[PDB]
Amino acid sequence: MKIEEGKLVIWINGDKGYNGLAEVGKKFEKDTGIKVTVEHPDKLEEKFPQVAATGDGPDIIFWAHDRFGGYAQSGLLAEITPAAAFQDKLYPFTWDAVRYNGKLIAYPIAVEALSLIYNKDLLPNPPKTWEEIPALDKELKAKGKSALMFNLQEPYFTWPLIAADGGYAFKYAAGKYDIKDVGVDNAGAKAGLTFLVDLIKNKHMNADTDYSIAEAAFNKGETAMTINGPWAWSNIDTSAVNYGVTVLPTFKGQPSKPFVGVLSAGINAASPNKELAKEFLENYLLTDEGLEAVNKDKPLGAVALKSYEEELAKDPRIAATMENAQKGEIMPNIPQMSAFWYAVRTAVINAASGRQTVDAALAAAQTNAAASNINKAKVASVESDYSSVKSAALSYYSDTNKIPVTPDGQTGLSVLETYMESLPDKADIGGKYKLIKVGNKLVLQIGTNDEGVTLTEAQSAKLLSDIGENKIYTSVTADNLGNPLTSNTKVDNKVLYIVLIDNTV
Ligand SMILES: OC[C@H]1O[C@H](O[C@H]2[C@H](O)[C@@H](O)[C@@H](O[C@H]3[C@H](O)[C@@H](O)[C@@H](O[C@H]4[C@H](O)[C@@H](O)[C@@H](O)O[C@@H]4CO)O[C@@H]3CO)O[C@@H]2CO)[C@H](O)[C@@H](O)[C@@H]1O
Repeated sequence: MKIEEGKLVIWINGDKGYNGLAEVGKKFEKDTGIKVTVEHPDKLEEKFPQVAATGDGPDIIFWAHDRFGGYAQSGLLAEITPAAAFQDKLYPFTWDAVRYNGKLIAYPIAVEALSLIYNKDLLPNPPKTWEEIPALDKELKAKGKSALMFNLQEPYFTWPLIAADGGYAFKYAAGKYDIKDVGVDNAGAKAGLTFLVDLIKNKHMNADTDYSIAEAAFNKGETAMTINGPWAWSNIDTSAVNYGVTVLPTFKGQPSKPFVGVLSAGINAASPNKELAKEFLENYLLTDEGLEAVNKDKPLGAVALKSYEEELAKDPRIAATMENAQKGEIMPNIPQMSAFWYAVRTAVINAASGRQTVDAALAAAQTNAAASNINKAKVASVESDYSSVKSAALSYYSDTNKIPVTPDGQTGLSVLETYMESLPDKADIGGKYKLIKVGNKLVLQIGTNDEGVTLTEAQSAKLLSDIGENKIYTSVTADNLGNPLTSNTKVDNKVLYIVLIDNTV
């Protein structure tokens, strides 16, 4: 005989101190008999909302606090309600990061802020300004080195520059974020992104530079500077680089403003062991010993627990972290933050690769950042249309034994006129409706080559949840369905296909 439900499963990102965390888990097991399994899946922050209640979902999820309001709004998180004496153990600033609509929705663990990390031998006096970096690169490259490499792919890393001269996410005033006032396309954001795009165009960094490339370059002494958070310090310690951690460079005289993240731990609403999860987080992790185990594996940054932060505060890398944090902004935790990040990610990549101007990239990002809720309405509409057409097609085929197809040389859904209350023309996600045969399937084509659908990451996820798998495709042959839509995929002005009838014998 054996038991089940005698284990806590924890998810935490791959760049954090998960082995240190597993040590805390071992102590918890020793006291309670409850096994603790730490995992670090890829894309855990995207995975969690689509498997939270399945039993493949974790009991505890770790991420920066910016992700948790969306989780909370979807009802995925247990409310956390620590006693007053426990709340007193942690900085009030950090509790603010995990408060959403008046309720605490996670435990705060540590304050993270990006810093400028520099090779003290190569560069004793790091630049105080972004503007002097092109020339510094020139000089260093005369010596077989580069000035600066950092992850250009994630907007977390480029945002400090974009925000420096005035860029912002959602307008904030008196405790509230205005989800229809977005600042990614103002003069400041433009100037910031233009500067980065020019750094690339003037050969001061490659547009494909990512995390592992930047890390490798700095830790092997090939570049004089990188931009990274506290988790990164471990690997540089083991390297031969003598490094400093310092203020980010200014842009147009203004400090760089990184988005400040609080590593946080949420408890799954569906967990059968919510109180044991609270015990683990409050009385095992959030102790000097618990945080030290994690911190010695990968540094946490400035921790939320006062007693242990007071020990860490003497470290100049921690003072630098707090300096950059105070010059930046705390991330909003609101549900719309995901939309913002996805929008800005695409804008920087498209601007950097020359696909769009800075203006068009940011113009589109501004719209996208503010579109999460309307995008839900657009998906709901297409689902309505699809349902109607599917029902009508099946009723038609039931009556006639014939498959309803849009005739040659025409378009639209006129063949189903008789079977529908109203004739759909174009989808709310864009694209004209058409009925086509693909092999022995009836397929609803939405859009044409020149004029297709547009879907965000979130819309595609929603579309798939509701319509199901093996229905939605981004390509067809003339005999088969091709590339299926995945919860991942972005779609940008492309044709979409949804199966209406699987088989005509
Ligand atoms: O399809 C594109 C990519 O989509 C997925 O990444 C998304 C995330 O799901 C979003 O949540 C968001 O990510 C933010 C993140 O929420 C925010 O905390 C911050 O992340 C920091 C983190 O705080 C820090 O501790 C450390 O881990 O580094 C992170 C940054 O690397 O900033 C992120 C934004 O850069 O937006 C991204 C899309 O950019 C998916 O994970 C990707 O694999 C996928 O390519």
